[PDB]
This record gives sequence, C-alpha cells and structure tokens, in this order.
Amino acid sequence: LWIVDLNKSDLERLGTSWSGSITIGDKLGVSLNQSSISTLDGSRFIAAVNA
Amino acid sequence: LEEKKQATVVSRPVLLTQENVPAIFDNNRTFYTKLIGERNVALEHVTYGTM
Repeated sequence: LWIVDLNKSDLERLGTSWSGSITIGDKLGVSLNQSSISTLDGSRFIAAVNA
Repeated sequence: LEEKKQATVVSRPVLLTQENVPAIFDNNRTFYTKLIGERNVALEHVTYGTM
C-alpha cells in the first residue's frame, strides 16, 4: 500500500493597530480602545505594526 | 474599529466498498498557524475531525 501526503500553505500579515490615550489640563481624558486612565495619566498613545 | 471577514473551506472524503458490506472512514488533522513571535513564543491550533 502507498501512503502519500502533500501539504502547501502560505500566509501573510500586514498592517497596524492603535491604542492609547491623551490628557488635557487635568480636566478631561480621551482614551482610544479600552486604555484605562486608572493605570496611565501621561503615557501617550502608541501603535503596533506586524509584518 | 470596523472590519469585513470572509472565509471558505471545501473538503471531501472518498472511499469505496463492495455492495452489502459496511465501511468506516474517519480523519482528523490539526492545523497550526504562525503566531507572530519566536522568542515571545506561543501557538494556537484547531483539530478538524470527519467521520
């Protein structure tokens, strides 16, 4: 009997995804994408690229 | 945030017998995919069963 296998796969990943927060005058805090201000006050918004 | 997801998968088993006799086929491969990172290391995998 003859077992035989062939496998073939390719995959690509590209793009960014952003997060983080800003602050204005200790009066208002704007956050992007679930960044809690209760852990960060002056840490400005970051990014992440995958390639 | 917004996105558009679309995926297809088409699979087929083949098998033969004689007439008036039973037969069984079953199969399960595990498909891996490359999570981004080699020292920051992790995997994820899905088994795909058929009977």
